[PDB]
Amino acid sequence: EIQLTQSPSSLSASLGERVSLTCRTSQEISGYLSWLQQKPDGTIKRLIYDATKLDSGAPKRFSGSRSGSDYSLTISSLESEDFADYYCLQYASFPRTFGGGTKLEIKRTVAAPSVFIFPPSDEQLKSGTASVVCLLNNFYPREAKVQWKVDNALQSGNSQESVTEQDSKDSTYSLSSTLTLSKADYEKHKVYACEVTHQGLSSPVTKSFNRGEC
Amino acid sequence: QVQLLEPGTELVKPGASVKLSCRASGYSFTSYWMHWVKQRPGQGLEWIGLIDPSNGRTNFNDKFKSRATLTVDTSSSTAYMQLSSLTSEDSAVYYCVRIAYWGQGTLVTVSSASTKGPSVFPLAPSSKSTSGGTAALGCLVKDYFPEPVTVSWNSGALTSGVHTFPAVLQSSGLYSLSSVVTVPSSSLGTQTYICNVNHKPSNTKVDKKVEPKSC
Repeated sequence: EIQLTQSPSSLSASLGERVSLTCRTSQEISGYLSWLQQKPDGTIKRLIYDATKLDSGAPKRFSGSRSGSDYSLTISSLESEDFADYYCLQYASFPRTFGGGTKLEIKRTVAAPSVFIFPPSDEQLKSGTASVVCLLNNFYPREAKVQWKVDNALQSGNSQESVTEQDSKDSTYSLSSTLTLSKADYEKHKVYACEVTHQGLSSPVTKSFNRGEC
Repeated sequence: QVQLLEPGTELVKPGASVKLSCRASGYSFTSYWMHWVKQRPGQGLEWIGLIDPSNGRTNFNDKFKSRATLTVDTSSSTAYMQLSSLTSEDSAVYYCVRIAYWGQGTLVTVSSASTKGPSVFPLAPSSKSTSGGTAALGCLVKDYFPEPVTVSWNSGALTSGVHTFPAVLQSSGLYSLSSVVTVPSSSLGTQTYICNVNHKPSNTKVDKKVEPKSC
């Protein structure tokens, strides 16, 4: 299959900034490449086709160009509507193939997360399961490492995390990590801690609570 | 002018099949190839194949050839994609696409899971919350299926500082979501916080007052 290598996969930029996405083809595709935009709401729109032709419904700040096997999409001056996902699509050969995509997010200054930890409710414990929640609030950038330690033993594979979209007003993220344990296991342990590392934190932040206490 | 209409969402069990429809309007149906593209949640786009409505000739991506049937009903300008022997890897937004226009997509969720209302548990401000004058509290909406669940606070009276996280699929096949809000720690004695949880798919309505506990 004809591979499309799209780079970068992720990009943080500010309004007014100029940005270029690129897709490299394994084999000659003769300009048969389109650039697609997928808004946050999921809808997909074609911006450029035949590598350089601007789609009628697309703003002029977008343009395509190709250098040999490199096809690029450039946004002259980023506006708020441009923060989205972008995919290049080739239609030179079959099967049709897409680049891996580029997620464009708003760049802002780093902001350490506010971390909160939540013991399981006695209400939940009555059901045989225990969920411990570690909350990372209003941070930037998105990258954050959360580890669960139960009586200082690193927990693995028993937690799941969720991250909200970048906030519309402050451009921050919030992350939730949930550690699930059987009621039995939960009661076999005392210290529950959630250790957070993030670029805005000069050192790991650990929030904990004791079961054999408050 | 060009319209590509697809169904909303579909829940199917493993091993079952799904027959997605894509109704086109605004142009000559048979004059254009219809493509079907798959997109797993938070994943990239994957081309499944195309069908030439004019003759019925289809062209597939080897990964789907053995399980996907692409048919067309030119009388109703509808292309269909039947995907057989579904497994959880087939849970995705499936789009029908023709040169330049993308359908809004249909979210197909494959799960052996049954309908179930959420258990709503309070995420209480204990001491391990309060970040000075800021406490965090919330509700853990656990073990419900299928998505979605709406959570509001104090009947829409509280919008600021609220973060309702995308749901995660637990290994049990049931979802779980959390809604949290950051509030002045000093308001905990003069203000009541209630998360209003509504899982319309099982019509389970729940109001949980999230009360501070400090032993």
